[PDB]
Amino acid sequence: SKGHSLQDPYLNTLRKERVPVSIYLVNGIKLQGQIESFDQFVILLKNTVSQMVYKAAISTVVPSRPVRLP
Amino acid sequence: SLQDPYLNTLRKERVPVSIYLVNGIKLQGQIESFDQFVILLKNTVSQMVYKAAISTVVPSRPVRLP
Amino acid sequence: KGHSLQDPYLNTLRKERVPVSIYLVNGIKLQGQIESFDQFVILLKNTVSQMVYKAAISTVVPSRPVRLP
Amino acid sequence: KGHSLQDPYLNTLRKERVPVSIYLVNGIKLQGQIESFDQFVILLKNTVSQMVYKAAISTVVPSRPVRLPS
Amino acid sequence: KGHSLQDPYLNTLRKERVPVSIYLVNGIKLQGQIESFDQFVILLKNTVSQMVYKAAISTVVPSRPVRL
Amino acid sequence: SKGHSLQDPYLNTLRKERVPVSIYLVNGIKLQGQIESFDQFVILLKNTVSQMVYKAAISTVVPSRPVRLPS
Ligand SMILES: [Zn+2]
Ligand SMILES: [Zn+2]
Ligand SMILES: [Zn+2]
Ligand SMILES: [Zn+2]
Ligand SMILES: [Zn+2]
Ligand SMILES: [Zn+2]
Ligand SMILES: [Zn+2]
Ligand SMILES: [Zn+2]
Repeated sequence: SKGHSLQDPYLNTLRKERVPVSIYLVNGIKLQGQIESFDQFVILLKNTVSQMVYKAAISTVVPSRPVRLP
Repeated sequence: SLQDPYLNTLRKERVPVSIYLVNGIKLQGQIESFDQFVILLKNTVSQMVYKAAISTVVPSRPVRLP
Repeated sequence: KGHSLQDPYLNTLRKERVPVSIYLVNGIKLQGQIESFDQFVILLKNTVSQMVYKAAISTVVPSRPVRLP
Repeated sequence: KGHSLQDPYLNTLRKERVPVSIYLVNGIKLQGQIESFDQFVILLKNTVSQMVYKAAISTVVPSRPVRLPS
Repeated sequence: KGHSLQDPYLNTLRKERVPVSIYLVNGIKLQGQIESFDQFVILLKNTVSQMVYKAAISTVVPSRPVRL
Repeated sequence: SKGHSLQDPYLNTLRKERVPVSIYLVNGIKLQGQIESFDQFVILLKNTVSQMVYKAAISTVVPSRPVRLPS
């Protein structure tokens, strides 16, 4: 296992399938919404209010319903 | 990147944003300028922010990238 | 030299479905099984599955002895 | 855009011996003048001089406005 | 080089099987013996082996003095 | 402006002249001792006794007395 071989498809699936996710920050704050876009550094989280999240600040990404990866 | 168009949009359009630090602290103002590692946030006081200490950037209003 | 320990270790936990505790850098403790992982993240399965960034992990503690191949 | 903003800013602050406050990621506030810097550290001069790792800095806040050109 | 200090330091602790304290950036204190290590993690053996990410480590403190 | 052009001379100086220093960690903690050595990633802090410190965990290094740098 190497590179983003898991992260990319995982996030890309949450995105393509517009899955409601909770994103827990290292500082203990919880964000919620849908992944609109992402790259090596950040994730765009769309909600009542959209926002750009730095991945280096993310602890865990918890999908609201189970997700199967290709 | 997603980061560059995003921030440059906020800059160009002078969008009021809230930057939450990696320690919970919130900063408010406008993205005056930025490079790969820092952002200049202009308010009644202008200040340089290290991206590495940012958790999330939240625009006051919705924005769209071309 | 960076992978020679980490990957065999994570893979072994994965292959043998060993229950692990994953302590986060903010002091929170997660539990489950290592379903998959790459260079940057780990997929942890419990009743509720979740993706964990390695950069937020301090330590990984298996529920029982794990021998490296 | 690389250091295009960071170098000029820091170099300007150093050149003009501008008083600054440096807030660390842990909320701690340092104060004094930027005497020098490299890719990783800043030398902050005051009654006590000290070497600050950039990785530990949240924000750098000048005591007065600065003109952008290095 | 890249590791001219870190490697010999950790290797010596691994060889002499010296009991060490590993303080994490978040305060917590781990204890045991360095069983093995690579560039990014340390395997710390106590009641059972735990893998410690180097990025989360503040300081490594041996129970007794060590010569490089 | 590039590399450890400042970090190395400074750290090398503290080591050469065996200056007592305080090293404040990102978590607030404060370590004291003398810089015995360092490389790209860590600093060896000689006290009673020697402690390896990750640079990634350090916020600031404060010498006990003023320190001049070469040229
Ligand atoms: Zn890998
Ligand atoms: Zn990716
Ligand atoms: Zn860019
Ligand atoms: Zn627009
Ligand atoms: Zn086994
Ligand atoms: Zn090495
Ligand atoms: Zn530069
Ligand atoms: Zn160096």
